[PDB]
Amino acid sequence: FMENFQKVEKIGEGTYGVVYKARNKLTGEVVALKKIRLPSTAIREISLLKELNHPNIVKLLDVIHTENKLYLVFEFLHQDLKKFMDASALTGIPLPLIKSYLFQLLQGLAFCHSHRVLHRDLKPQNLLINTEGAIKLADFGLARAFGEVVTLWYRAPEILLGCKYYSTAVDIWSLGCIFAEMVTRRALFPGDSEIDQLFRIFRTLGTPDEVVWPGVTSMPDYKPSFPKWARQDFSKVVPPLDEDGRSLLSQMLHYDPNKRISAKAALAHPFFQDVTKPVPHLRL
Ligand SMILES: Nc1nc(I)c2[nH]cnc2n1
Repeated sequence: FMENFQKVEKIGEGTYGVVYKARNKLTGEVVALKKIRLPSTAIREISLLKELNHPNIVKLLDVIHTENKLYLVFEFLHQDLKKFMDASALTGIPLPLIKSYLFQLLQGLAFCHSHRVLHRDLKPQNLLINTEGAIKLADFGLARAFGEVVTLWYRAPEILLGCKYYSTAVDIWSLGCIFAEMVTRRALFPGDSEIDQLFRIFRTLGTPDEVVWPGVTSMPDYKPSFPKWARQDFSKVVPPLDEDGRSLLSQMLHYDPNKRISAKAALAHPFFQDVTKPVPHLRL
């Protein structure tokens, strides 16, 4: 039971608490209702995100603070990208659709980053799709406002090396990992711990050094004793992605966050010359 919603049903466990599909009692509308598992600072800052509207961002409809509980109300979409890539594993997602989704996601990130809002925890479970061929990012801005098993697979290397500063580049990294996973039908870096995560990145991209990443050796959790692995070609990592897609991915996965392509620059990349917006085959 809820005093403002009916037919409340559990969708999943999210980063912050249970996620429900719910019907607004007044309007009849179906929404995603997120219970935040337990602060005044967070309420004003998340409430600012109610203004932050774009076709490729999941709309934060409301912030409800009642009975000393906090709920976030979002626009409901029928599938996430995790489920869609599982459902598409035999065939793969068609390349035009991968390109459409990556393009759209970059437009959402470019919008949020232009408004000084980061995600910091992008993952297939917070990328949501609809029947019309759109993809939208959920939960932008929540990590900065708020502070089972956490997925590390999309975490940028500076975060894993204990940098307590964030930048836009953390989201480009995450999205490049997602881009690779859509193409290969395998997670790029499926670490089960922070050091396994780090070392999976190093064994693909090479152990970073002061040449490719000035400042890295002074990172808080950098250890001079890290093994020194050589870097692999993207040609072996993401076949059969073409030269253009491999060049763009390379730029999204630079070690130094400052060298990583911006979302705005990535939209101009030659990979998107032939972008279209296809219809997905969604089984709901
Ligand atoms: N179905 C679904 N799941 C989640 I996680 C969502 N977050 C925002 N809208 C959502 N819709």
